[PDB]
Amino acid sequence: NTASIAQARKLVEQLKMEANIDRIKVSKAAADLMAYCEAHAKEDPLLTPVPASENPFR
Amino acid sequence: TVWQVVFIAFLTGILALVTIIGNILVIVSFKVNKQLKTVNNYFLLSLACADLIIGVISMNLFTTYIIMNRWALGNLACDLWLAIDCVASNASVMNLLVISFDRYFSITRPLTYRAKRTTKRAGVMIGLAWVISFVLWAPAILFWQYFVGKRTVPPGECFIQFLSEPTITFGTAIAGFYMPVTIMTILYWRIYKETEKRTKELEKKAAQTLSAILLAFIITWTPYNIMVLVNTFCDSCIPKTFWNLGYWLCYINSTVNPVCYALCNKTFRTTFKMLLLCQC
Amino acid sequence: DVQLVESGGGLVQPGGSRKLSCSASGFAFSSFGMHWVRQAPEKGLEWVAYISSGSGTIYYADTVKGRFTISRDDPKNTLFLQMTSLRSEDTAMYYCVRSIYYYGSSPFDFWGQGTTLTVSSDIVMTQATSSVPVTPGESVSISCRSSKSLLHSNGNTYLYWFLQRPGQSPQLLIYRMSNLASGVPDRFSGSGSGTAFTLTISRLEAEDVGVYYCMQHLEYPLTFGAGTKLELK
Amino acid sequence: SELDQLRQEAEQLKNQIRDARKACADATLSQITNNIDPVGRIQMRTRRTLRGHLAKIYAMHWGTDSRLLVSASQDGKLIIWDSYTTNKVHAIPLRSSWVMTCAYAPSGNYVACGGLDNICSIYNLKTREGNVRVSRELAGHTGYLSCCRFLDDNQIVTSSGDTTCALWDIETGQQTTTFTGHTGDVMSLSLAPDTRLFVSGACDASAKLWDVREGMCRQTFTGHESDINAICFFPNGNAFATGSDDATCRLFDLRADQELMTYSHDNIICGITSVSFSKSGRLLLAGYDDFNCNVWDALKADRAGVLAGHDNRVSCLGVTDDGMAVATGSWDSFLKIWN
Amino acid sequence: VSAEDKAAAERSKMIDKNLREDGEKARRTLRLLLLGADNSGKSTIVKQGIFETKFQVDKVNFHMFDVGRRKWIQCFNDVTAIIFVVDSSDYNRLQEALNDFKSIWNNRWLRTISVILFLNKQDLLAEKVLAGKSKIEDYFPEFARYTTPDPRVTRAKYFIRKEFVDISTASGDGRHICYPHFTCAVDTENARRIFNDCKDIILQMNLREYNLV
Ligand SMILES: CN1CCN(C2=Nc3ccccc3Nc3ccccc32)CC1
Repeated sequence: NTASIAQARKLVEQLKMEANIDRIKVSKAAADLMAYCEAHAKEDPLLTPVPASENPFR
Repeated sequence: TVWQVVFIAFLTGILALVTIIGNILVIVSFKVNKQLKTVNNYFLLSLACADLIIGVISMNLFTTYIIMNRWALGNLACDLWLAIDCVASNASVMNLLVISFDRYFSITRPLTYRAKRTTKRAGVMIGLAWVISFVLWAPAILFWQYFVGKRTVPPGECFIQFLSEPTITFGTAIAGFYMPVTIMTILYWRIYKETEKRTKELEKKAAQTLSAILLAFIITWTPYNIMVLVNTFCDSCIPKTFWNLGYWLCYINSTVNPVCYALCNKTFRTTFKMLLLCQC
Repeated sequence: DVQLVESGGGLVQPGGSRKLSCSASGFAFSSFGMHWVRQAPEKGLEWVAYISSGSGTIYYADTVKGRFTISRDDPKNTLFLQMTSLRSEDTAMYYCVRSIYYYGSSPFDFWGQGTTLTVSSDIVMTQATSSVPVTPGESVSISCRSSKSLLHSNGNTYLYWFLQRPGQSPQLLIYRMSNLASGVPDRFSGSGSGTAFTLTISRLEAEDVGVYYCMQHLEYPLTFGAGTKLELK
Repeated sequence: SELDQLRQEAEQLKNQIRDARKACADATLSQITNNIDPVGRIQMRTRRTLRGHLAKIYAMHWGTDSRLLVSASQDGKLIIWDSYTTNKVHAIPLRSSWVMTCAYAPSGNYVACGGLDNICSIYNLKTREGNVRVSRELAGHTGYLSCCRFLDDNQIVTSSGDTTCALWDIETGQQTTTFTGHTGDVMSLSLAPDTRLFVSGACDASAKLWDVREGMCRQTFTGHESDINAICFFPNGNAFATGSDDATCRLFDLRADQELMTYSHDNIICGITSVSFSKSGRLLLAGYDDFNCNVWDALKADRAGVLAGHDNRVSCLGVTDDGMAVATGSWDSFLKIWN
Repeated sequence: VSAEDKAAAERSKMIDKNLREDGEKARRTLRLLLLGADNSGKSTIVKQGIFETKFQVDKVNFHMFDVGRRKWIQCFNDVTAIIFVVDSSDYNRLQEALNDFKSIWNNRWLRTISVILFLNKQDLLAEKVLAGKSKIEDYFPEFARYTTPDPRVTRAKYFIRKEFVDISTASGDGRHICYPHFTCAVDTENARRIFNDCKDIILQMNLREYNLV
C-alpha cells in the first residue's frame, strides 16, 4: 500500500542529499594522490626493498 | 658374438632406465603435489623405494653378470647383492599385500577404517612389511655358509647357495610369494563382488583394473618361483638359459609397479603429465 | 579470585625429608609454569626450582640439585616440592610463584603466601643500596647492576622488579625493565641499559615501603639482588 | 501518479549526478601519471610460513604492533601468531565452526570473530586466570556477519548479510547506530584513518560512504558489474579501492565522487577476494581465486609483480602498519608472510 | 633464543599438540547440510542463526546443519552430502522446488557433492491423488501421457521423482549423484537411509581414487 511511497520518498531524499555536495575536479584529485605517493615513497619497505639488517623477517 | 649380445645389454639397460625414472616421478610427485601427501599414498611411496633398490643396486649387477660370465666382485661382496635383491623383492610383495588389505577395508568399511587408521597405524604396517622382509633372507644368505658347512658355489658363479635343500626353499617360497598372492587374489575377488553390489543397488572398468594389476604379479613371478621348486629335488635339468630368463622377469614387476598402483590415481596421473612436459 | 595456598613446613631434623604443597584455585593452573622461591630466616630472596606447563622442562638451582624434586598435579591443581637430605641451610620461607610465557606475557605476576620451614658461570646482580631514608611525597630512585648485559639480541632486556612489604609476599612491579605490572600505579617507572638499571618512584606514599628486589630472566639459574629497603624518617 | 512522480524525480536526480560527475572529469588519472618512472619489478619472497590450521582460512587481521596477527578458520579455531618467531600465542576455541570475519583491536586487548551464527563474539585476551574468555556476544543482526572492525575497546562496526551495517556499544551490548541503504548483501568494510567515516562494499555492485556519528550515507559509488568482495581506504583517506567478482579493481575518489582508474587484464577471469594498499599507497595488492596475488601500480595500472605461493584460493590478505611484511591466508590452511 | 622465548616455543608445541588431537576427533564426523523450504517439513526428518543437530548410526558421527540469495554456500564446500527436503503434496510450489534443486545442483561450489533428496509428506500425496480434487497434470501438462515404467498414485510418485532425477542427470558428468527417497511424518527409518547413502558416497570416492569405477 503506502510502503512503496515511503520507500520511494526515502530514495529521493537520499538521492537529493548526494546530488548536492561539494565536488572537485579529477585533475586535482589525481594530483593530490600522486603528491602523497612520492611524499611517502621513502617510507615504503615494499616499494624500495630494505637491507636484511633492518628486515625483522629475514 | 659381442656384435649380437650387446643388444641384450642395451635392452636390459633401457628397462633399467625405465624402472629408475618411474620411481623418480613417483617419489617427486609425493613432494611436488601437496594433494598427494596423504596417508593412503604412504604405501605407494614404499613400493617405489623398494623398486628403486631393484633398479640400480640389483638389476645392473645382474646385467653385467650375464655378459661377464663370472662374478668379478668378491664372494663376500656377492652375498650383499643376493641379500639386497631378496630383501627389496620381498618388500615389493609385502607392500602390495598391505595395499590390498588397505583397499579391501576401505571398500568394505568406508565409514570406519579410514578414520580409525591414522598415520601411526600406517607407519607400523609399512615398517612391519620391511622388517619381515628384512630378517627373512639375510640370515639365510649371509649366515648359511658361516654357520653350517662352508662355501659351495664355484668361484666363477654365484647363486643363493641353499637351493640344494628342498626344505627351506619350499618354506620360504610359500612364505614369500605363494601366501601373499593367494591373499591378494581372494581379496581382490571380494572387492569386485562388492563393486557389483554398489552398481546393482543404484563392471567393465572394475574387472579390467583388478585383473591388470593382478595378472602382473602372476606373469612376472610365477615362472621363476616354480623353477626354484623344480631345482629343489633336481640339480640341473632346467636349462641355465631358462633360469636366467625367469630371473630377469622377476625384476620386471618393479618396472610395472609404478603404473598399476600409482598412475591409476588421477592426481598421480595429472602430476606425471605435468612433470613429463611442463618441467618445473 | 586468584589464590595460591601453601601447605607443609614445620620443624624438621637435619637429614630428614619433607614435602611442601601449594594448592592453586582460581586460575588455569595447567597453562602456567610454576616456580619455587625461598627467603632465608632474615635474609634475601633466592630461587629454587621451576617446572614448565605440561611437566616437560624442569630446572634446579645447584644448591638443591640431586635432593629436591618438583612436580605438579594438573587434575588436582597443585604442585609439590619433595625435599630430601635437607640441612640447616634449607631453613627459609618457601614462596610458590605462577608464571606464563608468551609474547607480551607477564611472568612472576602472582605470588602465594610462603611456608616456614625450620631445620634444626652465573649472573651476579648487585643492588649497592641497602637502606635509603625516604620522606613521603618525594621521588626515590633505586639503582641495579648486573655482571652481564641483560639486553638480548632480540631487543628484549630481561630484568624484573619486585616489592615485598612487611608481612606480605613480594609483588611484581616492572617486567622487562619498562612494563608496568597490572594493578601497579603509574607512578612507578623503569629505565636503563645493559649492566645499568634504575627504578624510579615519583610521589612516594604509604604502603609503598618495603624491600625492592632485582631479578634476571636472561639465563637459568635465575638470580636476585640483595634488596634495597625503603624506610620513613 | 503517486509513485510515478517519485520515480521520475529519482530518475532525474540520477541523471543530474551523472552530468555533475562528468563536469569534473577534465583529465584522466592515467593521462596525468603518464610521466612518472614505473616502480619496475617487485620481487617479494615468502619469508615465514605459519602452520597449525586444519581447515580453510577465511580471515586474518594484523596487529597495530605489526608483529601479532589473528587468523580464523573453519575448524572453529582462532589463533594468534607471533609472526617474528612463528610461535602460537593463543588458540581460542569457537562455539561455531562457521566464521567469515576476524578483527584485532587496536589496543591489542580484544579480538572479534563472526560468521553464520549472526553473532559478533568479542574475546578478552589480557585477563587474569591466564585464559581467553568471551566477554561479549553481540546479537541483533538477521544475516551472517561478513566483516567487523574495531573503533576502540568499546565500539565496533559490523557488516552483515541483512544488507545493513551496525555500530555497537560493547559494554551495553546494543546497536548504537544502524546503517541502511544497501540492496544486496554487504561483504566488505574498511575504516578511514580518521575513524570518522567508513566504506562498505555490497552485492548490489555498489559502495557507500557512511558517517559514523551521523548514521547516514553521504556518497554512493557505482562503477562495477558484479558483487564487491573487498574494500580498502587509501592511506590519505580521500580514496578507496574495491575488488569484485568481475576480475577488476577500481579506485574511487571521495572528493571527485567518481572512479579514477581500473585495474584489469585480459588473462584474469577469476574474482577478487581481498585488496589492500601499501604504506605509501603506490602499490595495490589484490588476492584472486586463481591461487595467487597480483601487485598493481596504483597510479599507472601496471602489474608490478605476482605473489604465487598458494595452491588454493587466497581468501585474506593484509599489510602491516609499518609496511615491512604482507600476510596472505588461503584455503590451503596456510599463512604466508612476504617481504 | 633466550630463556623466555624458549619457554614460549614450548607453549607453541603444546598448542600444536592440542590442535592435532582435536582435529582427528573432527575427522571422524560426517557433515551434512539440510536444505528445503518452509513447507518441506525438514525439521522432522531425523528424530533427534545456524542450527546444528547430531545423530549417531552404527557408531559413526553425523553432524547436520540448518541455515535459516545463497552467498555462504561456498562455506559448505567439503560436506559429505546435501540433504534436500521437498513437499510432494504441494503441487503449486513444486516448480519452485525444482528451480531451487536445479540452482543447488549446478552451483559452482557444489559440483562434486552428492545430494540425498527426500520427498517428504508422501502420505498427503496418497490421500490427494486418490481424492482427485487436485490434478498434478494441470501444473505439468505431461502427466497426461502418464505411464509407470494404486497406479494413479505410483505413477504420480514416479513422475515426481523423475522430474528431480532429470535435473540431476542433465549435467555433472557422473561426479555426484542423487539418491531419491519418499518419507512421511510417521516414518522413523531416516537416519538409516542417510547412513546407507553416505556409505555409498564414501565408497565411490574410494573407487575413483583406486581408478576402479
Ligand atoms: C630376482 N630375484 C631372485 C631371487 N629372489 C627370491 N628368490 C627365491 C628363492 C627361493 C625360494 C623362493 C624365492 N622367491 C622369492 C620370494 C620373495 C622374495 C624374494 C624371492 C628375489 C628376486
